[PDB]
Amino acid sequence: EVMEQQTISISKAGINTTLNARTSILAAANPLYGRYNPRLSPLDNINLPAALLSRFDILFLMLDIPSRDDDEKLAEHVTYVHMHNKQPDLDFTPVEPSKMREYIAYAKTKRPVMSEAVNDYVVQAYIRLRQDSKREMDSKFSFGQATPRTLLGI
Amino acid sequence: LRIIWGTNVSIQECTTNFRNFLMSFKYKFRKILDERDEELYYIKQLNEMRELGTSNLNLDARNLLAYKQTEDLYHQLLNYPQEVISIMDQTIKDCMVSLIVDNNLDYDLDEIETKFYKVRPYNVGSCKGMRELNPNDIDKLINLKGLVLRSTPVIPDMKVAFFKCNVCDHTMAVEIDRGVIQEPARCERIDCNEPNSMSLIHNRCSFADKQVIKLQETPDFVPDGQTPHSISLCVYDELVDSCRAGDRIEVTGTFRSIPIRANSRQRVLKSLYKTYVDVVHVKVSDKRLDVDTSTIEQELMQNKVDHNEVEEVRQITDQDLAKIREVAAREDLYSLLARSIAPSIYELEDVKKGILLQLFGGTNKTFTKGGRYRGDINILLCGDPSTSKSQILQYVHKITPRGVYTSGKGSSAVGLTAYITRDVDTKQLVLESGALVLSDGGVCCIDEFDKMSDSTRSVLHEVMEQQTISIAKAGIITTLNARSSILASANPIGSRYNPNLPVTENIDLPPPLLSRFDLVYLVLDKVDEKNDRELAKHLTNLYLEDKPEHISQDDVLPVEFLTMYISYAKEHIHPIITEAAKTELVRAYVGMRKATTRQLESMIRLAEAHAKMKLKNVVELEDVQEAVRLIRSAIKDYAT
Ligand SMILES: Nc1ncnc2c1ncn2[C@@H]1O[C@H](COP(=O)(O)OP(=O)(O)O)[C@@H](O)[C@H]1O
Repeated sequence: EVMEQQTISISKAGINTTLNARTSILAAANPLYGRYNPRLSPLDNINLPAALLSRFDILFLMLDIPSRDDDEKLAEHVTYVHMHNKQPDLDFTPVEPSKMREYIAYAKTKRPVMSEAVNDYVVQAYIRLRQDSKREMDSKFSFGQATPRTLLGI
Repeated sequence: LRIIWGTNVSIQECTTNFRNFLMSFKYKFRKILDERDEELYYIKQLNEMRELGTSNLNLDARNLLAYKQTEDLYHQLLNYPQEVISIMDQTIKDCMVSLIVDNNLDYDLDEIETKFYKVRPYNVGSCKGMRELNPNDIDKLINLKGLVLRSTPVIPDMKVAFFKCNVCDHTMAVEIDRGVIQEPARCERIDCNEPNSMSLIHNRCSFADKQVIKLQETPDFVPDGQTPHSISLCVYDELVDSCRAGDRIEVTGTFRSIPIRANSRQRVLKSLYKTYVDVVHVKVSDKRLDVDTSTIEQELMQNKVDHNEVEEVRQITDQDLAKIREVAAREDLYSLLARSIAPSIYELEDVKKGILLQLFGGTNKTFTKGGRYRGDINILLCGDPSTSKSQILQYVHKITPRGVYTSGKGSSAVGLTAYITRDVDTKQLVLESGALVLSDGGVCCIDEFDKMSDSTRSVLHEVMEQQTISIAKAGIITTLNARSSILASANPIGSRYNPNLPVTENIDLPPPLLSRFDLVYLVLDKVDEKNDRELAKHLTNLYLEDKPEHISQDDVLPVEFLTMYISYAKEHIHPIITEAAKTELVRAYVGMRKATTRQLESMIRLAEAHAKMKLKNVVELEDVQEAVRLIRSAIKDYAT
């Protein structure tokens, strides 16, 4: 319900109130046991109903397939730290969370507005996304249908 | 220049200051409104006052701001409300008398002047909630909003005390005035002397009435992390009972701070003062939201006239009426209003439309006794997600005066009526109105109806049929009335409900309950190509302007007009279907039977709403056609 934002409604007992939750939600979840069976379609190995997923604008599915090249790099990373506390070297400068929070704070103040061109582009790309999502039709692949919340989301 | 000790409000000279205004105002308000009625308001309105003798001139605040003089008196009224209101009362009385002596003999003759005239200033300031307020403002005029949870019975309060003697006996009595009753030790008749006990006889003394209305405020503009606070406002006098529980009310009054004894034995006071609102003025009706029905009000019309009062039922001028009766002529009206209801929401017109009739629903019937089918019409709607099905709920919620909005699973059969909670202020057991009882009249809105627990929904089989709820539990045993529309949202299992399958299966639900709903919408996407482009043109707008304007434009739309229209339609029309209907009316029902009898009930109620609109006291044989088609509309959507 909270993806209608601005709402919870508690009708029980001594409470008739409807309080305001402006919350954002990030949800870490595990696919159906054990891990993401590829012989199963998406939405099969994701146990969650489609009523809810339409609400999520961005679903990052992180799947793990062993790769000899990359996992070397990883191991180098997780060995380097522990071994050191500070991770990046040669070269990057990690932005301290304090000043970062400042920047984001100064970011939230703007309230931008779309140009006509980008608008039309959004529309056309949205038809293509709808149509391509549904022409998929039956299973595999998916999730459909690329419901308007994905448009508004984008 | 005199003064009042703390108030910097000079007695009189603010009376002059107020009179030049009161006698001469007109409209300077339109200079704030920017213009784009001629003669002054207050002498006319004060005349209406004097013939009607309703007293209670409620002023405005701000008529004052902005006008010169009295640019100052506005500040002096917001800051020092009580004293200033007393001054203004006096001024108005004297202005009355002085207005009479112009016309010589007035109203037979000199009595009415001595009668008490009092101000009920309103519309004062844009204030932030209750919670926001500092101790810096203890006594000030303050605005509030939000529904009313409960109200205590009338508590009697002293005005003139009474006393008798053991000797001789003599009957004299001391008036309260300031908040204590100081009784003479001794004595009158004998006197004497003598130190003989002075009895206080409490049945002979005079009282006034103090009620207490609990209030759940919505300031909106919520700063967070705050959760809805509760407030308690003590009204007084005539205002008593003038507010039903569950209304959304604009009330203004003076903020207040009083200590409350901790021990209840010892003299001790608890420090840490407890605060509340004194509510000088109430503002029940609104322009932006729809108007309450007459039949439901009943007594509070039949009563509240006798002791008189102000406000209540929304009043309409003449020429705007002349505009309504004009708009009714427009042929596309039934279509027109349907597009005007949800401006943001695109297409799906028959949903907008069925709901449009939910706003006009039915015609109330008492027979000799009993009867009472009301106007109630009830609507479930299901379909693919992201179809705006919730948005409608929000909108209907906003318009409908008394409605209440509940989520699925956030609900329980105890929650929807009769809490019988401990009051905790008095440490007593007090009855609270559940969510359906509040929703009585207007529209209850429901989220995720499919998802309700099995014990719940067992409440609805009571409401939908009987139109009342029967509570035999716990303390008090009674059948209390909740007459309310229901608009329920549903998500089919799919959640895309998909082609084929039995639909009647695919809404889930027990089918008996499902057949009970008046009009059941099934919304579907045919993937029109050719649609999504158009729809994206609609939504991907705004865009511009960032400050929202021209939403559906260019489209002809009413805005505040449709609410006064809808109201008017509801109070001044009572459609009957006469003869013409019955043939076709029945043959429809049979045609469906060839379903259940409820579908007939449905048709005759739903249709009479159509006929309620268009200002027809009688139904046409026509207009029952679409009235069926709306039920068939979902069937053209049941094909798959
Ligand atoms: N025809 C339409 N016109 C305008 N807005 C729409 C339309 N269809 C969908 N939307 C937008 O998509 C969202 C619909 O979400 P909603 O239908 O409440 O989700 P659910 O169907 O799961 O309850 C709303 O923000 C609404 O504004």
